[PDB]
Amino acid sequence: SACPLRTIKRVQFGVLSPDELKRMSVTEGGIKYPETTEG
Amino acid sequence: MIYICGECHTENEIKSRDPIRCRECGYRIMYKKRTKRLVVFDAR
Amino acid sequence: KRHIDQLKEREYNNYSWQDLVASGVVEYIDTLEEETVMLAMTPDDLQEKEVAYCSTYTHCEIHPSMILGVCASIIPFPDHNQSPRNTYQSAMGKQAMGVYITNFHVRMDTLAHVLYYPQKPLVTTRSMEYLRFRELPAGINSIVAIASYTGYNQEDSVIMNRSAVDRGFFRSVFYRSYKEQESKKGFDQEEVFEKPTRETCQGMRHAIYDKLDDDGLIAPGVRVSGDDVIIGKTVTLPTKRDCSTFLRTSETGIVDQVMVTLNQEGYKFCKIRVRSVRIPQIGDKFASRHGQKGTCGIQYRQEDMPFTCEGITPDIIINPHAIPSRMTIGHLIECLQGKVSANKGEIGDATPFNDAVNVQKISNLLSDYGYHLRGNEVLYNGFTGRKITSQIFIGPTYYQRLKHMVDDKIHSRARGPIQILNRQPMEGRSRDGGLRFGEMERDCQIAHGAAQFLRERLFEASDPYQVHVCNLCGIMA
Amino acid sequence: PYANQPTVRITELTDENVKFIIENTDLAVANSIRRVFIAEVPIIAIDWVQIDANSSVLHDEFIAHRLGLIPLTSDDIVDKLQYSRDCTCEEFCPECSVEFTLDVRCNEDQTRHVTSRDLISNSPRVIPVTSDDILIVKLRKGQELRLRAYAKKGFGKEHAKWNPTAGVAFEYDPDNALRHTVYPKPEEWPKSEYSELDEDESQAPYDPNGKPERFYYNVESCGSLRPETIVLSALSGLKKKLSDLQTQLSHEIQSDV
Amino acid sequence: SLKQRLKGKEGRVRGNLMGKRVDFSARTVITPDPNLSIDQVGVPRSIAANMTFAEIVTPFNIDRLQELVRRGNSQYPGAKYIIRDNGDRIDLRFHPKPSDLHLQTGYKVERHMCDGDIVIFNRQPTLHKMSMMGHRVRILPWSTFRLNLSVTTPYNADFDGDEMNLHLPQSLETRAEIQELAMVPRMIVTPQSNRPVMGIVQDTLTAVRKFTKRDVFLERGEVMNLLMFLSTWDGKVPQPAILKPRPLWTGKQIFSLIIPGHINCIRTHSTHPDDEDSGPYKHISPGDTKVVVENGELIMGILCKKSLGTSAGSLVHISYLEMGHDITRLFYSNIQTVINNWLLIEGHTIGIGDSIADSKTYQDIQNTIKKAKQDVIEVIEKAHNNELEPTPGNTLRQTFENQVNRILNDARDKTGSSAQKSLSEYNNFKSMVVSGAKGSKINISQVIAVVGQQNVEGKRIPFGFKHRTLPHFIKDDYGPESRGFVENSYLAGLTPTEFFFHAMGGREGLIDTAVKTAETGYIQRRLI
Amino acid sequence: MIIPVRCFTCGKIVGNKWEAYLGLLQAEYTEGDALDALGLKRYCCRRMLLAHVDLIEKLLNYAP
Amino acid sequence: RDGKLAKPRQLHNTLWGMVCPAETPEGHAVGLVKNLALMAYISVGSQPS
Amino acid sequence: MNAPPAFESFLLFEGEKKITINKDTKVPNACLFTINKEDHTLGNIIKSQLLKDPQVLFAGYKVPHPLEHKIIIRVQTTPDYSPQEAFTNAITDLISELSLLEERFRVAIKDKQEGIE
Amino acid sequence: YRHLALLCDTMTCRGHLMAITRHGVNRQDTGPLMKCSFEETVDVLMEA
Ligand SMILES: [Mg+2]
Ligand SMILES: [Zn+2]
Ligand SMILES: [Zn+2]
Ligand SMILES: [Zn+2]
Ligand SMILES: [Zn+2]
Repeated sequence: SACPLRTIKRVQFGVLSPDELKRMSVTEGGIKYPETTEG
Repeated sequence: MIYICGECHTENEIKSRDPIRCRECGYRIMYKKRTKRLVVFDAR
Repeated sequence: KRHIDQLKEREYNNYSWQDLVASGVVEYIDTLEEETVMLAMTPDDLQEKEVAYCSTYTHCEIHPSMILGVCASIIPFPDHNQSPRNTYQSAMGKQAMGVYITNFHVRMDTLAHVLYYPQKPLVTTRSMEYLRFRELPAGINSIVAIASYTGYNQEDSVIMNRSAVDRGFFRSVFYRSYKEQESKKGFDQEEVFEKPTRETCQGMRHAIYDKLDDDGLIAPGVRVSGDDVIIGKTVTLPTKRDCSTFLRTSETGIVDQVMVTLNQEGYKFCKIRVRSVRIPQIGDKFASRHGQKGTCGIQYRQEDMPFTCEGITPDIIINPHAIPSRMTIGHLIECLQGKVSANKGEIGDATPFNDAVNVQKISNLLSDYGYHLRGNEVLYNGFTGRKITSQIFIGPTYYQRLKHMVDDKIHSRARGPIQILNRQPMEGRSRDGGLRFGEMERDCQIAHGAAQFLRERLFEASDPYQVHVCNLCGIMA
Repeated sequence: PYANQPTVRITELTDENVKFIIENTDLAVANSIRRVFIAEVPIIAIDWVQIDANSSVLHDEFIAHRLGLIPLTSDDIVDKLQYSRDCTCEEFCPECSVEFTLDVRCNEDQTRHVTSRDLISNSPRVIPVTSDDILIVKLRKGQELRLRAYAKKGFGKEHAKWNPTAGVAFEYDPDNALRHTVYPKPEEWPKSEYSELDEDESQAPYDPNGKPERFYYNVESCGSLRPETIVLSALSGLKKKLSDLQTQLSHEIQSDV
Repeated sequence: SLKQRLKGKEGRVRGNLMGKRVDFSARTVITPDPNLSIDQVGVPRSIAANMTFAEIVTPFNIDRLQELVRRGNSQYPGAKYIIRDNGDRIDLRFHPKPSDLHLQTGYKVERHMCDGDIVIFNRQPTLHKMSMMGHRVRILPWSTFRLNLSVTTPYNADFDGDEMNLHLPQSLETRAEIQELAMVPRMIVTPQSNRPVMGIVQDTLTAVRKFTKRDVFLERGEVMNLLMFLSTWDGKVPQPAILKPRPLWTGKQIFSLIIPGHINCIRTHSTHPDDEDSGPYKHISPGDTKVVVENGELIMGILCKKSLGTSAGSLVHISYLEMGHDITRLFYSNIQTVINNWLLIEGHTIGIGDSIADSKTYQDIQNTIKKAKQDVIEVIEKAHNNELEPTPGNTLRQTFENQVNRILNDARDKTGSSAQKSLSEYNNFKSMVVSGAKGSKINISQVIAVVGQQNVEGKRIPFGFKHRTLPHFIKDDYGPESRGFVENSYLAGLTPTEFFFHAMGGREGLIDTAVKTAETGYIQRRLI
Repeated sequence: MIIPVRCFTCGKIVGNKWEAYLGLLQAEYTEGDALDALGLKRYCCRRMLLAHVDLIEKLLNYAP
Repeated sequence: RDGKLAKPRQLHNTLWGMVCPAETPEGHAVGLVKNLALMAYISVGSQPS
Repeated sequence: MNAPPAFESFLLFEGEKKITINKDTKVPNACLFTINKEDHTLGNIIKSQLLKDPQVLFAGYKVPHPLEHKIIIRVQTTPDYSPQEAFTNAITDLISELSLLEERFRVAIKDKQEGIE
Repeated sequence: YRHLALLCDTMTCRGHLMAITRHGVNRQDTGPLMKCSFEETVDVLMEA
């Protein structure tokens, strides 16, 4: 809302490295348990 | 409420959560009785 | 002849088809065997000694009219129409409303149509006594005029008399059934018919639950309109979370009868039939017996239709341009033959290869019936009372009412319910979703040069959305 | 710049049709009163049905429809009845309605015809036309029917159950003296009932400075009104339409200032 | 799998990216309406009370909009939402008390679709850009879409249970764009073949031809009644062509008031004898041909499809090139209304008196057919006695079938001309064929004279049975009647063996159309 | 299913002429003469009786 | 139901008297479903013993 | 319910007024009356009477749409006459014609109380 | 005429006869997001 607005001019492809994969992920350390809920 | 047998047409009150069978006929197809609130038509 | 005068007595003689085969006068002939045979079409004409085609005939046909199916042997004089026309009607008399079975009171079918006043034809083929078309007919003999009146019957349409519709013309009814079955899908998840109360049950909407009785079903006789609840079925929550069944939109029916019994696996279930009357209006589809379908354009009262010199207004008016391009001349003889049958009191005969009646013979009879032999008559204009310079061809014909009515094909959407995963417009309870904007429509707009309308239809009128994007990188934020 | 002096002359008169002739008038007036015999003559008919018990073969809206098309004797008391939308009463009152009642039950094994002799009213002025019998439904042993109906007042633009007439014949100029219609072969056409030509002629000779006069009518009746009070109530009804429009007009060009 | 989640048609790349499902759209049947301008459409009240249009509140329309918001979802011309500046979308079919709602500059009311709006209207398959033109709304009682008739040619529509969709622009930029780009009066001439796509059609065409004959005289009352329907009339009554017993006006004299501006054109009528420009009477034309429109008034000639229909150099084409796109609209509408209101005085019909002929014609047609059969027998017998000589590049059987085809075609054509020759001026078939409204010269001869010769796969009826066509002929019969020549007319009826061959021809003619649609649609999609 | 009470075109009352029509065909009358003995002279009012199929007599065979 | 080969769709002459020549649906199933004539009778089988 | 009730064809609403006058500005001495809730029965009876006036130049009527209930009448008279005059003089001549024909009719039916023959 | 000229000019523009077909459109200097709208999304986009 406070931010402006803008167009798109170019789409660049490419494979992403594990570096940014670990850096921008949301669940730090990683998902470990195969069971989703417990109680 | 009140139900009508499908063969002998003898009304019999069936209570909630009760098997569906007639009496004096032993039949298993019941028709609900027509309502008693009145609706009006037009001849048009 | 000895075989005929004892075959017209099967009722109290016990002599029938089987005693006819076993005497060696008829014989079944396969297709392969039919290549080593020489057939004659008709006895009195092909088996006379002369300078003759052949002289070694081996078999003879019974009547050459038995080469037609079931739906194609109800057409009068089809040996006078163009060929593709006979194909259309045979695929069109399969969807004409009538009475379909005598015990239609017991059967709780879905989608049953029934006509009020069916009538049998005035011009019949002789092979209709064997398929019971005079005991369960589908149609009404109407008085048709072929003229251009006010322009509302152009391009395959018909004008029809409004004050004949008010006397029962082509009126019908319409039934429909609904099923519901109570079920125990789980040990605790169990359904039951009961009247859902507002404070106990929760997943209700805003319906009026007063029409339901204590059982949860509507008694027959009430007038159920669109968006009413008819069956109240509550599910117990691991309190009570209610479901129910609502009508479709725009029914305006009347509950006919309610049945309660046990289906195969023994679960209690009920069936409900809804009755609704359908009066002909200006979208409905009407068709003749010769492949002329057409909607209804407008309805005039009796004080406006054109009349004859004794007050006979037509029930239907059709365009003369429908005839010359498709060449259905069988349509122009059954309305000439029909006018003789109403004046004499017989019922006509239109067996195809009998071809007994010459049109002129029939035509002459009409002048004899004081109704000009040309099938032509002098009509007066209904608005101003003046005579019409031309003479109009008028007579009785047999029309049918097809199944496609207009109450069933109208729908509209304006900001309706959408989906959940893709947020695209979805159908709702009012039967009415959106119309697809296909690929070929995306190109007419490009050739037009309309760039705003092309954007609105695809983005603003379908799943608009906003996201945030980073500046240095091009990833969402 | 003024009106005409039309002259009437009656030819026949029965209890179901009138034949007359209107000379010395204009075509537009002789037609505007042909549409009033049909549409705008008031009459009584059933317009409100309520069914208490129907176990017959026909459904409820079938019987409610075969009742409205039964013609009731509307001879004299149509002028005393208000329109139910004008009357200051509630939904219904004996000043703008007439109540009927039917109740039939079949007990013998032989089938039963439910005719119109069963419609029992409260006002002895309006009864169905019985003084054969219209059939309403047939019943089988163990079926019954009972209902209540009211009969309002209206005319033929509402619904085709309120018009009082069967076919209304009308024609003028029995021989093409004006050539309003053009025959391609004038010899194949039967001669009209009202013609005055010889047996070996087809049309009268053309006369250019002519005008349609001497219109011929034939008004039948369904059974509610006499065939001669259908006409008197039409002319008295058309006059009262113009007479009311002249009020609204003079009220407009007076309030122009 | 993931690559399986984004497959082709109905995946995620070809089923939901460019082709999807939209809202603010409706669909129902179409029915004719001759009282509407060519740029209007008729919308029922149940669709119009459902689709909305967001209208920004400005001090120019504050009172009207708060009046509209007083009445919501109950009265028809109302509103059903208020969108204030914060994005708050409140619902007014329920708000307890409406009067507290005070509109303010910047708010945004969600109006009901009223008259004068702009919509987009297309038909089932969209082939060219004329299959989606911008109309204008006009609201009518019953529940079908109503549109004019001269616009049915672009859409390729007809009123036997058809359906069409409409989409409603919500943005003001979108509405403006359509108004000045794809409105239907702006797409009269097409860039595909540089000629008009909309012309006068069947009904009005047949009447326009009869209205402009040399002998059509109107009285005073009828001329006034007709002038009542002109939307571009200046208010003056022209001086009659005949001023004595009664003032009588003429057809061309009234038509000269419909023609806009001062245009010029010269065409011919479809019955112009080619040997008329040779001799004298080149500028007199006894038959009243050679249409001449000089300085915007019809001087001479009968109007037909060659002069009013969708073709190059027509009257509508010239009126579009010279006068513009906003006067041709009035041209169309005036022609239609005036001619219909005269046709209900003149009347039109078709019967069986118009499908029958004089006895001599019956006598002559039989003779030509008997001679045609004689020639076919001669050729066949001569071939058996081996007296035929093949032509270069033809086998004896091919050249024998060439002789047979030649004879059959020639026989049919001579009969057809005889049947064409016997008609009257009052005939109603000739009245729809001459004006070009509907029909062809062949149908007249097929109804009156001879149906002709059937053929499957472009060749005569084959020997389906071993050396036979039916089990009623003798073997190797090569006559005309034994291989498909129907010698009756549709009025005299067909015999069984002819009714079967006719069915065969019709069947093949019916299959080809079923194939054509799919083929052409696919190839056009690829190319585009 | 049952004889209409009014002809669709004229409006003339027909619903009271079905039993008398069967009674005349019962003795010896032709359909052309029975219709004249009842007073039906327009061919729109004769179509009403001439082409009527009476289905109500077959729905009275099912016990209520 | 979509093959464009015409020879299994066109009317054979041998269909005389055993399959109706006029009655067939339009669309994509032209000539694929057919109705049999009025007196056509299908055999039931027996033993050649 | 997408179909209008039958009484809308003749019954006036609350805000409507049956007749409305507007002056045509293209030619002098022209007027344009707009009767509401009406049809051809009344429209045609007026036009035929105006043409019988030797001081009326134009007269016609049209029902602009058969599915709505409204007619329009246009009149133009000589410069020494008023369209509102010619209109009201026409009506009082119809009434003087109908009431006369009713008397001559009621006499003809009682001309055969027992019968003339 | 303009339509015929434009078609038969864009059909023979890159020197050789490329049919308007599946593998005639498959070959030109076009972007990656257009060849993903035609039945080989994933493999060509993995290449990209
Ligand atoms: Mg179509
Ligand atoms: Zn029982
Ligand atoms: Zn970033
Ligand atoms: Zn009251
Ligand atoms: Zn009648």
